[PDB]
Amino acid sequence: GKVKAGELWNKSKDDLTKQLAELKTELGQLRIQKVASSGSKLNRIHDIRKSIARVLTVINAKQR
Amino acid sequence: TREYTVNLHKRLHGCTFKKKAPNAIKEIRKFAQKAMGTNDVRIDVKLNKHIWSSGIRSVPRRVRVRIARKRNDEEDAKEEL
Amino acid sequence: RKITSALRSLSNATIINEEVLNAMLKEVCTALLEADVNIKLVKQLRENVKSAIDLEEMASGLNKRKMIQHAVFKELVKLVDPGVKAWTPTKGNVIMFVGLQGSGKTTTCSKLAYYYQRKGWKTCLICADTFRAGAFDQLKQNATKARIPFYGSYTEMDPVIIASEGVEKFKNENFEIIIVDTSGRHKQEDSLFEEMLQVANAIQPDNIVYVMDASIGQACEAQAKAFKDKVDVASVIVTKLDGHAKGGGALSAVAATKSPIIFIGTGEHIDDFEPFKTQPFISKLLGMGDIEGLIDKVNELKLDDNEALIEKLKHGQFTLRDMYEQFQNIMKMGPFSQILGMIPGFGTDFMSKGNEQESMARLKKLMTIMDSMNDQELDSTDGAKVFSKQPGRIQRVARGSGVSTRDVQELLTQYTKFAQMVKKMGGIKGLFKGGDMSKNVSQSQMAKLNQQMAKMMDPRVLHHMGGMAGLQSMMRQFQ
Amino acid sequence: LGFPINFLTLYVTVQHK
Amino acid sequence: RFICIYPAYLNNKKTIAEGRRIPISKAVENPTATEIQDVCSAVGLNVFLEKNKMYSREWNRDVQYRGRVRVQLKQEDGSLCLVQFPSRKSVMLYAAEMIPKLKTRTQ
Amino acid sequence: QYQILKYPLTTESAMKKIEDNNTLVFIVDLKADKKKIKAAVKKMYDIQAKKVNTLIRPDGKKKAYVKLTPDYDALDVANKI
RNA sequence: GACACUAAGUUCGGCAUCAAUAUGGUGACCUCCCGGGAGCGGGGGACCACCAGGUUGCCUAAGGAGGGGUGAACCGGCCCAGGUCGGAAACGGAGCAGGUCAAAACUCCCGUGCUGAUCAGUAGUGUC
RNA sequence: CUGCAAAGUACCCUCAGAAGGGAGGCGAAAUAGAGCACAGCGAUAGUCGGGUGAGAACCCCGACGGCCUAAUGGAUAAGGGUUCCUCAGCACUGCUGAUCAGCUGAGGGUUAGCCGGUCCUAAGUCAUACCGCAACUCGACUAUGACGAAAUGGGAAACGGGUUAAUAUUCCCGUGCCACGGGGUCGAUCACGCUGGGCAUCGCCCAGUCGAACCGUCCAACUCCGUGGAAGCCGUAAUGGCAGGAAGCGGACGAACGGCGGCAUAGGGAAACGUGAUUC
Repeated sequence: GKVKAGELWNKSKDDLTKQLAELKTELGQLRIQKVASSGSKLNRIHDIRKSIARVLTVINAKQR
Repeated sequence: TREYTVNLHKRLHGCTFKKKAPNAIKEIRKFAQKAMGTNDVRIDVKLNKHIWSSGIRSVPRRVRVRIARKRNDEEDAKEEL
Repeated sequence: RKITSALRSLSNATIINEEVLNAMLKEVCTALLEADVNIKLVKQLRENVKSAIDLEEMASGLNKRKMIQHAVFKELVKLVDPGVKAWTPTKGNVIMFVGLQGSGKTTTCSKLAYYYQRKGWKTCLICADTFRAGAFDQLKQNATKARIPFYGSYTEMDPVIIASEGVEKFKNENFEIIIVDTSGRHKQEDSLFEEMLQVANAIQPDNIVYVMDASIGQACEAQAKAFKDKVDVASVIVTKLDGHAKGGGALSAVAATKSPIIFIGTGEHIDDFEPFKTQPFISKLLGMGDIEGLIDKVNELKLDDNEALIEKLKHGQFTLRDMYEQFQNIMKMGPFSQILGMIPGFGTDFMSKGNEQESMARLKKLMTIMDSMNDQELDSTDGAKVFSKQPGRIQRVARGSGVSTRDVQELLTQYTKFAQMVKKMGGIKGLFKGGDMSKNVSQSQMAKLNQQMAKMMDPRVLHHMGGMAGLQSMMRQFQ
Repeated sequence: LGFPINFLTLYVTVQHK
Repeated sequence: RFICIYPAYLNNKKTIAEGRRIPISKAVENPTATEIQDVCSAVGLNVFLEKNKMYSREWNRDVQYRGRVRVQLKQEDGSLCLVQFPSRKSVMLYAAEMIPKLKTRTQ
Repeated sequence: QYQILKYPLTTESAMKKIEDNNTLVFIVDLKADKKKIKAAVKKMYDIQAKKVNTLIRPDGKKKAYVKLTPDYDALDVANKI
């Protein structure tokens, strides 16, 4: 959602990795509250996973 | 509150012998219920032990029981003497 | 206020951050002054803030974003005060209340008198604000309201005369806490500041409290310094905190005097003195200042409960209608909001986010309706049922309370829903039991069984836990 | 207990105009 | 300066102490401030209806039971507005008599 | 691609293990096993893992009891999350 | 000596206890006025109930204007918080809860009339 | 086949009850309101008070009375598979009842270098090759490889204490360790002492008196060496042994899940926190 496919292709090989490690962190912190209160906002912890999938898919298509 | 001699135990012979003790316990309850209209039938353990003294089959022919009435509603509390 | 939203604004994803910060910083920073605008200060805060960062990290096992806060919050206290205590009293205490015109001195004196009288002290209020003629009557009236005697030390020809009469009155009436309310004066008024110094040398006061308005601006620094250098002043009272001023003046005063901020003036009521210190502002400032509140929950609940002071009434014996008692708590639970009411609804409520007191005025009107009911209806296992079988009774209650027939049925419906969480299990009956044999006494019971040996702080903690009418639900869920 | 009881009490007063 | 006319005044179901001002023989079932105004305005009397006012001796709070009616007797100079209406009693009575005729009641 | 660690397991028992034996409990992936859990844990929380013990469930996940070195010690690592 | 009869003593029970009047009250209800912008202020008649102590009927075997109680969700009277209503206000009104009571009602205990039974066996008289 | 539309039933009475029922409300229609025009057995077992509860013969507490002793006790294999623990329940299940449950619902719970798997090989099995067969998912031999033991085959290494509602040689504390006929303990009994319990005219009756793995050390039997020199002696429960050298004496090798010391001013216990012996 908030992160589209065009925008991912727009980003450099290095920016995908940086964006990747960023999403992982958001995810990890969501899972944390994850085990001891859930603030949230279920739609995102799910989006974080798909976002990460897209980035990895693109990294593969582009050759990194 | 008065002292009373429960026969009705004699009646317990009309039931076979291996079960006389439970029949006994019932007779005492009914005796004290009756005579003694105003008398609920809590049987202190002492009475139970008395009847079961020589086992289920060998109940005595008589027991002396001390019993107490409170007056309002009809209870009774009863023990061995 | 709408920066206090930057708070949750802001808590969300953790996919972004430092920027999130500095903005928020600036953002917060904006909604204030900011640095260099009214003073000068802020640079300092917004500095110290930074300072920390490049010298720290959130102890592991805890999301940074949060931490940031403890620090933010933390610097915020730091900028408008940080507090713990309270004053240490001795056999005999004589204190002065001093400060700028209109800061809240006279009211604070009365508040202090009530606060300590409750602690068992002999207070004597001294109205020595002669310039304002109406001023002596003012403290005289407050004295009557709190039942603290008032000396109108209006022989100002020598401080010496004031000392003489104060000494005589304190001795004859066994007073052990003398509170001298002085007239407001500018920190630069040489004649009046000199008079204050003179009065101090003659009266031999222990404590000199600078009463500072929470809305005070950049000049708080110079004001605190001037009073401190000329009259030795130790300790401060921060008033009008029930307003929405950020209260940065507290940090300014603390920074230049190094004297702790003993008390907080919240409302205009005689008992609205407390104590909280920088913690509540910290909380303030955050969305938890309906967490922090539930200090107010506890702190002011032990109030319940002791020796039945509550006038038997309160939640106690009134506690039978529990329903009457629940209405008092909702009365004191109005009163006024510790935290957001989870409430279980939304349906127009039409914002219905808050009014106090208006919330407490509502409970009082319901109480006036139950004042028209009789013992049978009040102590009935199901009071709503008594009116279903005898609808004539509804008409009478409405007549006596100046309310309509519908208003009484409404109260009855509300009581029904109340008795049901209260019922939520088991309802009314198990809560009343526990409730009539326990509640306070049924935390008291517990209070008496699991106090003993606890100091006063410990007993208030325990009283808050009780409080709980589901802590038993917590404990059983725990298991 | 204090939460619902107090919150229902609260939610009721607001809703009933 | 107009005068006050509460339905209790014209209610044959009320006792003296309950607010009745005219003999039961002339009083009326349950006059409503509205009806009172409707018959007064229709005689040439200057009058306005105070819909929400409530009579102090009126325990009930319903509608049919509340409201107040105001009629001008004299004129700023002093002359009565309608010769046939000196006192207040005069109006009360005139009303008590005309209401049981209102179509809405003969219905 | 699946991640090794899922989330901390917080329970009464997990607390005693943290406080008194100094370990951390996680939910995760089982097939992480056990080495992978040890490495993943280290790199995420910057610590030294001394041992890992693993159990399938039932939950449909896997639980790993990860014991840390004494200087790492564990109450603290868990407090920051 | 032993019995009787009248007077009479003790005790626990039973049944039963008017009528019509004056004066002063309290309450309720009705009916006329004056004043007033409301809540009302002011004044005259009538009826009913009850109370205080006061008569008398020509009244019954007795019948005292005795002493408590309760007062009911409201549905007797007073005082009425709060709230309510009228009022700009001052105030005033209706009035629940609460309190209360010479005077709604309902009830006990007194006394007073007969009256079973009980106990005493004294006072007199009479008999054998 | 809910209904055009959730308008999917507010409020009140009843009930242990968010159940159900009554009344009522919605809609053209609710008969459109939710899968919607019981003794028999070598085990005869309870009784009296009390607790909880709307309700108690059978759920819990106490007392009294009993049942089981190679098992109705303790630990486990297979097999079952969450039946385990907690909380809330009772429409189902329970040979009656149930507030109870192995039932219904929701949560929670199984932690290892030194326990076991895993490794080895057993009867034997499979795979590939070869060959056969019309052919194969078929078939015997021969090769090679692999498989084949969780109480119960072989086998590097752990003990003691503490802790949870539920695990524990795994977690925690402390300490240890590995790899890269005869001998005799428990138990049982006897004797006497100490701790505390029971009974009460006797002086007796009961329970306890503890403490590992491991580390170190010690030995019997068997075998053997030296010495010695038996021509009838040595020895056993019994058979037996000897000049191809018997006994005796002195040695070498050499056992326990055993003794002894440590492990322990570890752990455990309310306390005492033993000592010898017999049968083993």
